[PDB]
Amino acid sequence: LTIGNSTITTQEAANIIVGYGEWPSYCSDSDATRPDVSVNRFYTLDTKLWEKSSKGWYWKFPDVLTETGVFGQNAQFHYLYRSGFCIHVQCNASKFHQGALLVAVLPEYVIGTVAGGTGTEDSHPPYKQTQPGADGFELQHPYVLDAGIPISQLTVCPHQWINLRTNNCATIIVPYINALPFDSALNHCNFGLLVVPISPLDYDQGATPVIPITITLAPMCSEFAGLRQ
Amino acid sequence: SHSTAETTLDSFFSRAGLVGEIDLPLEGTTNPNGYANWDIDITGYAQMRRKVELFTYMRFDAEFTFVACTPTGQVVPQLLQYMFVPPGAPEPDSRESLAWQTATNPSVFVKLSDPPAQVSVPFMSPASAYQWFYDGYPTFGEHKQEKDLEYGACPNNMMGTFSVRTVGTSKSKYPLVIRIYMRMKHVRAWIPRPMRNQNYLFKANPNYAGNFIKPTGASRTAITT
Amino acid sequence: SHSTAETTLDSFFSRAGLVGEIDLPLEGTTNPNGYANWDIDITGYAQMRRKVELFTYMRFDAEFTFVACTPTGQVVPQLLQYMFVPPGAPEPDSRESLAWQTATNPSVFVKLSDPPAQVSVPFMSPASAYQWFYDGYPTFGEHKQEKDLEYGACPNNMMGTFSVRTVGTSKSKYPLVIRIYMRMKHVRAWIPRPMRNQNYLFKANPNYAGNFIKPTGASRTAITT
Amino acid sequence: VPQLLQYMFVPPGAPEPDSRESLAWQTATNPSVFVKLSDPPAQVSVPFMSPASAYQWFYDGYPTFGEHKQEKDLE
Amino acid sequence: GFPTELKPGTNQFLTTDDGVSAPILPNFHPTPCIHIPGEVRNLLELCQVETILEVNNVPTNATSLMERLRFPVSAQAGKGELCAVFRADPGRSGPWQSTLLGQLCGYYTQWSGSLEVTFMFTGSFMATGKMLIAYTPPGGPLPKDRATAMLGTHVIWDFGLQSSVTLVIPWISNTYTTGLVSIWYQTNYVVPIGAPNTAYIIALAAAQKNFTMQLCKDASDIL
Amino acid sequence: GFPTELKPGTNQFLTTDDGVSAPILPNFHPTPCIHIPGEVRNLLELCQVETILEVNNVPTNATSLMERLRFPVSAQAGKGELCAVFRADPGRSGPWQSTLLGQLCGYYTQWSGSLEVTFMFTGSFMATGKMLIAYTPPGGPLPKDRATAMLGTHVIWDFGLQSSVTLVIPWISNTYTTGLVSIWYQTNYVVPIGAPNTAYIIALAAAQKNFTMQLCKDASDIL
Amino acid sequence: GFPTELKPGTNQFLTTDDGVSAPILPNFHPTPCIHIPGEVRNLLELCQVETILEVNNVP
Repeated sequence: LTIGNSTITTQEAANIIVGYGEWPSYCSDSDATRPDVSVNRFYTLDTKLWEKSSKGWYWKFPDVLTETGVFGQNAQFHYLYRSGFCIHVQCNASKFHQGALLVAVLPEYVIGTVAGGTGTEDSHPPYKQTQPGADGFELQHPYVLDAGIPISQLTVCPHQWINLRTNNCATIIVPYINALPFDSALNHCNFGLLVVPISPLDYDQGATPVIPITITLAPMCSEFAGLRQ
Repeated sequence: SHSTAETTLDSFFSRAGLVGEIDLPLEGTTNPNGYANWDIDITGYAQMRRKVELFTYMRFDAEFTFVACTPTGQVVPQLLQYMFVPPGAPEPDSRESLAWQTATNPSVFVKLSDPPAQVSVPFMSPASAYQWFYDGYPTFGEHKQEKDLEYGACPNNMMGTFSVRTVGTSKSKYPLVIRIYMRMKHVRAWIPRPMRNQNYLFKANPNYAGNFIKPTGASRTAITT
Repeated sequence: SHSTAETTLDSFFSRAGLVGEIDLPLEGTTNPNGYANWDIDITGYAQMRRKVELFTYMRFDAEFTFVACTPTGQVVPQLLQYMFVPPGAPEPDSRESLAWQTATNPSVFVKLSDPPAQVSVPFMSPASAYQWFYDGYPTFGEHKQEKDLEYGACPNNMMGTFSVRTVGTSKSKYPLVIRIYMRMKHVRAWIPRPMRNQNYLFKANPNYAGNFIKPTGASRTAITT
Repeated sequence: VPQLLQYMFVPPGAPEPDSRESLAWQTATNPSVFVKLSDPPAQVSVPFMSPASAYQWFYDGYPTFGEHKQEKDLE
Repeated sequence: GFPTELKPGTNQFLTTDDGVSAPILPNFHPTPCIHIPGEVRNLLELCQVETILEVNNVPTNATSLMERLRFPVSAQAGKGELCAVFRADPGRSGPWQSTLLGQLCGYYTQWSGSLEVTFMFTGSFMATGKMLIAYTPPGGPLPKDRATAMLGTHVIWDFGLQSSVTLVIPWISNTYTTGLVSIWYQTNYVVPIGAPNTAYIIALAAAQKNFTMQLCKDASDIL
Repeated sequence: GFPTELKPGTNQFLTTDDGVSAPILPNFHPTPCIHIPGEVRNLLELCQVETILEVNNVPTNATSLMERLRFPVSAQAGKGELCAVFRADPGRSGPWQSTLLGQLCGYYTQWSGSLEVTFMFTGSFMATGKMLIAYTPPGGPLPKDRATAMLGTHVIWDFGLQSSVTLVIPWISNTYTTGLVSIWYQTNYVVPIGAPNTAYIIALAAAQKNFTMQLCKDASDIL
Repeated sequence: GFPTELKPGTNQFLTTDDGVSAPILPNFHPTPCIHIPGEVRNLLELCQVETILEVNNVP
């Protein structure tokens, strides 16, 4: 893609999947400024440690981007925000590497904490358990994903499978999907990113024990809108 | 059958299933004031909850019937009227509360010989679809310095409640048992969710037990069939 | 809902609200003669009065229902007939008065198993619109030298009254409770008046108390929100 | 007598109720009608829902669809 | 004589039922409705009429109930702040319920819309100055200072032009509870020698086309 | 006023009856349903979605529940037999009930159809070999040996071609209860020096057009 | 709401009555009847078939 000073090469001979094949539409109800010069540069999320004992990572959107990045600082001005997400997952392995990673996006993924004892009596999640920042937290038991959701039923939603054999990278376009076009920004959780490997990483001794996995995102439809309050 | 019209969604889902029995004995502690209020809870009964948990967002019309009888199955000549209180109007607290005077509800005069009346209410929820668990902050401000008890609370999501009471100044001399049958007519699927495999422990929270189980372990070995 | 037809004036105003209970006990002092007369008063009940006081002149049709039951909510096999006396005919005073013989009113033979009958009366008022307080002099002469008691009086504005009595020579052996539900169907606005803010003290006069109050004083200071 | 009665049919798929509080009484597929004994008995109709195309009370053959003929074939 | 089984809900009595029965007088007919000049077919036209609002509900004693209707402006204040208009909630108690629109919305549950507050200037003839109106988006708190109000959406109001005020939305987002509009003293009220140093201002509110209700329910708190 | 004798079944109450009554709110109308991008009109399209299957349900303790999702392949086995896929019965307990299709069919009684089981190869890059799939007709028992499986219907699967697998019926007759599909080790998994000797394989099943149910009945075993 | 006096014979039960009621399964439809070679529409054709007669019923 060549727009301005940006010059990158990607593979256009992959399986590009779009959710239900429908771009977001604009609302026309009555119930009630797009800078893309220094904001359109591609952002690379910090690399995760893909390792044999790695259990997976989860991220709440756009909760983790409310303040952390440039998206955070220019969302600190506008009360509302809505844009498309460019999923960018790539596999970098040699002829001696094995594995199979499953990546999916689940709208309205509810988080569940731990609650032991005979009597059901739960408290409210604290600040760090609700948003741990960029540090993240490794799933203790991904077989039901630390939330009572077993892996066997994650396929019911639009999904795709990652086989590192033929692809070198995968790009997924998920449109701005929501039940209410006018909704809160810092309150409602639109969706979350779950990366659950199926085949654990396998390699003989001598190779690099960690594979650098890259996550990149770009605003497909930058629209802050809203009003100053 | 041979025709595929019999095997459609209307006949698949059209089935009046029991939702609960209203206990109004001659004497008791639960409702000694001669009336009771029953909130409409779909998650209360397991099987209908398991049916509705396959989906999240949907659109249907509601029709209610009040089947009342004695524990012996006989009828008595007593005057009864079924009146629904809107959510906007507060629930009646005393026998002489002004909530009994809602003019918006028409009244029908019948006798127990007449089979139970049929009442229908449309989808009057303020939102476009049902949502029993609210993810997010109901407060629409920056207040996050105090104890946020609103997490999971929704003081706006009540659909109302029913008010069945003994009409008349004199106390009823007969014990009664009330049964209610529900079924969904117009079903549409908007946002699919995985159908629950692990049993729920509480109805107002998605919390689970610390000791998970396996759906089935009949297969001792993969070799044997 | 999505259609605007559900949110129209017909559904906004169509609501059968309680107007009063007719007390006809087995023994008592109010009506020991076995019958009673209830004048139709819209100003008697506060909420319907507060509803109708938004306007002055209007045009609607009236439909009446008589729901009768025992204080225990049971029915008894007793013969009852609902008969309305026109204003022209005088109200019956004795049990054997000739006012019971009005031929203009048809009769229907039913039993308590049949739900209560429905009776409708059109707008038969001599004037074109309702007027509960009469400003002016009913006398159409120059007489202003005596004590004019007619100020506010209107011997022509009665709309009639209902006559519910126990049919038969033998006295009824059961206590009864009667309830009546009212709602307006055809509403039109002709002369608007301000909607009342200060509570009335009497129903037949617009008089008020000498100690006026404030609708609300929650806001302690204008600065605080 | 003034007693409340309801006629409910259990499908073959659903098991027959064994106890007074069995969950088989909770079949949602069957609508309910509220009447009194003054009303004459209700009329209920069921179509031909048998898995086969026609009735067969005596079954000639082996229900087992295998080669097992070495044991006591009670089927 | 015709076959029919007793269907459920024949003798059922409904609170909201609308039925027709034979008139009590099949021979006496009501008089026809004659034409009268005063004529209204929908009360909604009366519903969106302009209404006055009583701001100074600070006093409560009977000895000061006379000046509730109007509020004064003082020249002693310099670069300060007169008053913050309360949140546009016709349901919540306060000055809103005293209004006809508030009494209207008191029988309903939900209400969503964008509100405009118009001010007409009633200073002295030789009085001059600039007064500034600014709106705050919902969610955000009250602006701390006049500079804080200025750094957001701002509208210039001149004393020679009365009705140029218009509703401009701050921003739209894609997702206390609601925001409020506030007024701040840009320039203190100044008059020369021989002119009075105080005046009175009148506040009025109206209803827009986008103001609607979906559900009706009978709920009166008073009395 | 019209002649009619009381026909049987007027006041009869039916469990499956579908009737309409007057709405409780004849004046409050529900809001219209607005357009949302996510849209499904029939849940059947979701019903024939692909589903993963959990084969290794051999363990039962909580200390080994993590590796249930995937199963390994070992090179130690030579010309042997990995596993026999269980009979395609969505109703019978086991791996079938864990599937979404099995949970779907758990509310029904009968099901007849022909099933295909697809496998995608996930060995090492330099790994080579031939793996063989064979189906057994119903009634006939499990094949005794790899030769016994070969003498029936047989399908050649190459590791370089992924989706060529298709459903071929063994034979049709004119008349245990149902047959099963089994996999046998034609060639042991071989890798050269420096490559790992183990790998993982994934099994997935889907629904065909000929999959239908005729009768609906409310029957839940859990809970 | 419509005038009708109770006519005789409404709730009457008849031995030979032929009526129709709502099906118990409004959503489960019976399978269509497939074509089979053996087909008879009237049993009368079977009724006038030839029959043997047993004369010697003396023993």
